[PDB]
This record gives sequence, structure tokens and C-alpha cells, in this order.
Amino acid sequence: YVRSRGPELFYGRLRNEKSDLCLDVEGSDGKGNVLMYSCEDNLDQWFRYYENGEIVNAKSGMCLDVEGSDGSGNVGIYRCDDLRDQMWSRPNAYCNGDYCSFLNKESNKCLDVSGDQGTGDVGTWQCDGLPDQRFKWVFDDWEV
Amino acid sequence: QVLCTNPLDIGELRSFKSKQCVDIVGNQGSGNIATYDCDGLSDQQIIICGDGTIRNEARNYCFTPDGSGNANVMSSPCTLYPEIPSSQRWRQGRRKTFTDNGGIEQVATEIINLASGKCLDIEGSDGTGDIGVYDCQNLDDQYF
Ligand SMILES: OC[C@H]1O[C@@H](O[C@@H]2[C@@H](CO)O[C@](O)(CO)[C@H]2O)[C@H](O)[C@@H](O)[C@H]1O
Ligand SMILES: OC[C@H]1O[C@@H](O[C@@H]2[C@@H](CO)O[C@](O)(CO)[C@H]2O)[C@H](O)[C@@H](O)[C@H]1O
Ligand SMILES: OC[C@H]1O[C@@H](O[C@@H]2[C@@H](CO)O[C@](O)(CO)[C@H]2O)[C@H](O)[C@@H](O)[C@H]1O
Ligand SMILES: OC[C@H]1O[C@@H](O[C@@H]2[C@@H](CO)O[C@](O)(CO)[C@H]2O)[C@H](O)[C@@H](O)[C@H]1O
Ligand SMILES: OC[C@H]1O[C@@H](O[C@@H]2[C@@H](CO)O[C@](O)(CO)[C@H]2O)[C@H](O)[C@@H](O)[C@H]1O
Ligand SMILES: [Ca+2]
Ligand SMILES: [Ca+2]
Ligand SMILES: [Ca+2]
Ligand SMILES: [Ca+2]
Ligand SMILES: [Ca+2]
Ligand SMILES: [Mg+2]
Ligand SMILES: [Mg+2]
Repeated sequence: YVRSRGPELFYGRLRNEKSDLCLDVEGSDGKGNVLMYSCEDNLDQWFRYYENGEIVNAKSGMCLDVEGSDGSGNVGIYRCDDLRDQMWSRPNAYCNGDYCSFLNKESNKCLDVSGDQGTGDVGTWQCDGLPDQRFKWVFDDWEV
Repeated sequence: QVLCTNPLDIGELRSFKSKQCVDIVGNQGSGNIATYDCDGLSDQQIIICGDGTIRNEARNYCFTPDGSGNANVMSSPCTLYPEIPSSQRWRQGRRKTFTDNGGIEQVATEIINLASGKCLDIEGSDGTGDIGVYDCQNLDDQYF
């Protein structure tokens, strides 16, 4: 079978409500750790979000993934192996305007930045309804 | 809308007995809930939310019973998805109504949990510290 993901819901960068930093991958390969960093106009910070729940990095073509299988731990880019821990929903309940939380299908835990200030490393954590867990899809070419 | 976008009332939540502020330890707006001097910090600005949760201006956190029986009340993450549970919802009970030295009419009421059906309470009939839930027994310290 040719694997379908459904449509194409979004294509952009993810700017953090708390810090205005961009959801970023280390280096510019599009592979490895995911962390918060300055918005840079590189393809490694652009993601495609599909109906099936996958967030696919535009540079590397691979999935926003959580360590192991539980849906709890560090987040990085990893092969898309059709698992539920690589699938995310965007519940309207945890939005504030255009800034929204990403809820992991395997653990009902939120895409999260360590601490309260939305500046550190990116993993999953309990949905706490705090600005540092909320991201806006952005379509500009802005840099810092 | 992860925030309380429809507040019924915002201000200092005082005890009818002691005239003291219901307070969260520290100034972050997370932690244990107990009475304390009114220090004018935003964590003491309590939000009586239209959805029935109780929150504060310092942090998007809910007045939460720390158990299922007669438990302590902490300020912790709001469970907002799939929907706010009954354990984190509250309602007005009976209401004493009075006029303070400011010449302003205030309305003190019981604050009843919707899961346990119990009352927001301070230890004894005037401690004057640690807050939790208890049985509703019409003492002027279970009125806020
Ligand atoms: O926030 C971490 C940053 O990491 C850099 O990653 C690469 C490392 C490893 O080789 O060293 C560079 O050569 C430095 O430019 C990078 O290729 C990224 O440049 C930053 O964008 C950022 O991801
Ligand atoms: O490192 C990210 C990847 O983690 C894998 O899980 C690892 C398993 C063994 O494969 O054991 C750990 O070392 C600790 O639990 C994990 O690093 C996942 O299978 C991959 O999907 C990926 O998430
Ligand atoms: O798993 C990350 C979690 O980090 C918490 O913040 C921690 C505090 C207390 O240890 O200090 C740090 O070391 C700063 O990075 C963190 O480990 C956050 O409050 C949680 O929301 C969560 O992200
Ligand atoms: O009894 C709790 C009180 O806590 C005060 O905050 C204290 C600050 C003082 O800088 O530092 C701590 O020790 C913790 O870091 C707190 O205990 C608040 O100012 C009071 O409002 C009150 O909540
Ligand atoms: O959890 C407190 C509850 O129990 C009673 O208050 C206790 C009495 C014990 O006789 O004295 C204290 O030690 C206060 O100094 C309390 O632990 C009350 O009858 C209940 O209303 C309730 O507050
Ligand atoms: Ca990068
Ligand atoms: Ca995984
Ligand atoms: Ca965090
Ligand atoms: Ca305080
Ligand atoms: Ca009492
Ligand atoms: Mg990471
Ligand atoms: Mg308490």
C-alpha cells in the first residue's frame, strides 16, 4: 500500500506562546533532539501536520517522536513507524487563540518545554494549561 | 481557551471568620492553599470561574482537592481535557450577606465541591492556616 496520512492540516513553524522561540531541531539536518531555539528561516524548523496526527519535519522528512513507546520522555525526530506515540492531537480545549497544545495519542501528555519559561529542552509532560506548552503555527520568514 | 475566559468574579477570597486571604504558598500561584496576610500579590487575586473552577491571576491553576475524602486543597494543574472533572468544580451553598467597614455589601457563601459534595474549610473554627474540604456545618469560617 501507498501510505496515506490524510490531508495536510498545517505547514509552518511552531512559535512558543511563552517565549516566542521556535520549535527547533539541533543542527540543520532535521535529525536528532528537539528543543526551543531562536526562530531561524531554515527548513529544519518547518513542520507538516497531517490528519493522521503526525508532525513531519520539512528538512528531514521524519516524525516528531517521543523516546521509547510510552509517550513519556524526551522529544526528537525519528523514523515514522506508524506508532501512536508519534501522533498528536490539537485539542481546542488547550488553545489560547492560535496558540495550541499538542497532545500525544499514546500518553495523553502534552508537548512541553522544561521549566516555566519556555526556553529549555522539549519533551512530554502533564498538560498543565501553561503558556509554555502552547504553540502557534506561523508562516512568516522572520528571524531574531 | 485554556484560560478562564468567562469569570464570574475576581478578587481576594477572604474568610468570613478571620477576614484573612485564601492564599497560595509563594507567589507563583502553585502549591498548598492556606490562609495568610493579604499581601496584594497577583496569586491572591482569586478567579471564581464561570465554568465552576477556582483559579488565580498568577497562574492558570485550579483549586484542587488532594484526594477523595476529607482531603487537603492544593493549587495544581487544571484537568481541562476531555472536560473539567467534577472534583475540580465548585458551587455556592448558603450565603451570609453583610456590609464591611468600607460601606460595601459583601456576600459570603459556602464553597461546595461538586464531586464530594463537601465544603471548602479551614482547620477547626479558627486556626488560622491550612485549608481543605470538610462537612458543611454553618460556622462563620466555612463562609468566604
Ligand atoms: O540549538 C542547537 C543548535 O545546534 C546547531 O547544530 C549543529 C551543531 C552540531 O554540528 O553545530 C553546528 O555546526 C553549529 O552551526 C550545527 O550544524 C544548529 O546550527 C542550530 O540551529 C541549533 O539547532
Ligand atoms: O531514542 C528514541 C527512540 O527510542 C526507542 O526506544 C528505546 C528503547 C529500545 O529501543 O529503549 C530505550 O533506550 C529506553 O526506553 C529507548 O531509547 C523507540 O523505540 C524509538 O521509537 C525512538 O522513540
Ligand atoms: O520534565 C521537565 C519539567 O521541568 C520542570 O521544571 C524543573 C525545575 C525543577 O527541577 O527546574 C528545572 O531543572 C529547570 O529546567 C526543571 O527540571 C517544569 O516545571 C515542568 O513543567 C516540566 O517541564
Ligand atoms: O506561607 C507561605 C507564604 O510564602 C511567602 O513567600 C515565601 C517566599 C519569600 O521570598 O519564599 C518562600 O520561602 C518560598 O520560596 C515562601 O514561603 C509569600 O510571600 C506569602 O504570600 C505566603 O504565601
Ligand atoms: O481538619 C480540621 C477539622 O477538624 C476540626 O478541627 C480540629 C480541632 C480538633 O478538635 O482542632 C484543630 O486542631 C484546630 O486547632 C483541628 O484539627 C473541626 O471540627 C472541623 O471543622 C475541621 O476544621
Ligand atoms: Ca536548527
Ligand atoms: Ca518512540
Ligand atoms: Ca514546562
Ligand atoms: Ca502568596
Ligand atoms: Ca472548620
Ligand atoms: Mg528534546
Ligand atoms: Mg490546603
